[PDB]
Amino acid sequence: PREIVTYTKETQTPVMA
Amino acid sequence: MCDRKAVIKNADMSEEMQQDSVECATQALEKYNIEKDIAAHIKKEFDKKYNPTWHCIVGRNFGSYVTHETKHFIYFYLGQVAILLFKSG
Amino acid sequence: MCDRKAVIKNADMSEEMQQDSVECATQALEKYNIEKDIAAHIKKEFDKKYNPTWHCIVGRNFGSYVTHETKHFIYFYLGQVAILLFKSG
Amino acid sequence: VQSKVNLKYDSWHKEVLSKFGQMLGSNMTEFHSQISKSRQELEQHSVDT
Repeated sequence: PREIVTYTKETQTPVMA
Repeated sequence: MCDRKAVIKNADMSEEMQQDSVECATQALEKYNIEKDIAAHIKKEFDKKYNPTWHCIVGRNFGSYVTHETKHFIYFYLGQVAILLFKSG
Repeated sequence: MCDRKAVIKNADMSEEMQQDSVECATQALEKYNIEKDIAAHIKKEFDKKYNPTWHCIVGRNFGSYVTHETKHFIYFYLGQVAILLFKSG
Repeated sequence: VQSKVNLKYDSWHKEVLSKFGQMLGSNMTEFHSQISKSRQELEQHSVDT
C-alpha cells in the first residue's frame, strides 16, 4: 500500500499591511 | 507586472510542479478579471496538468494547515496573493 | 467576543459535518480571533469526523476553487470570512 | 557634526542590520536544513516500521 505523508509546511500567514 | 512568483520561505514541491503551479496561477489571474474566475481557470489548468483534482489557495489574507504531501506542497505568497497550495492525492 | 455566526449561502457538504465544523468554529472564535487557528480547527474537526484528509482556509481577500470530495466541502462564513472546509478526498 | 554623526549612526545601524541579517539567514538556513533532514528521515524510514 501507500501511506500519507505528513510533511506539513508550517509558515504563519499574515494579513495585508 | 502581476508576478505570481515566490522566494525561499516555505516551498516544498518538485521544481517543475511549483513552476507550473505559479505560472498557471499567474496565467489564470491575467486571463480572468474576477478572483473566482481566476480560481476556476487555475483549477482547470491544475486538473489538466496534475490531473483531477487539484486546488490552489491564493489571496491577500488566507491560511492553510493540512497534510501537505511531499513534492506537491506550497505555503508562500504569489504576488499580492498568498500561495498556499498543497496537493495530496 | 466575535459574532461567529456561520451562514452557509452555498453548502455543498454533509449537514452533520457542517454543523460540527460550525460549532467548533464558534468555540474557536470565542477562544481567540486568529482566523488561521479557526481554519486549522475546522480542518482538524472535519478530518476527525470524516477521516483523512480535510483542509479548511479562512481569509478576507481571496479567491479559490474547491477541488474536494462530495458531501465534505463546506463553505461556511462566520460573517464575511468564508471558511471553506473543502476536504480534498 | 551632529548631522554627519546621525548619518554615521544610521549607517552603523544599517550595517548591523545587514550583518545580523546574514547571521540570521545562515541560522535559519541551518535550521531549515536540519528540519528538512529530520522530516526526510521520518518520511523515508517510518518510526513505526
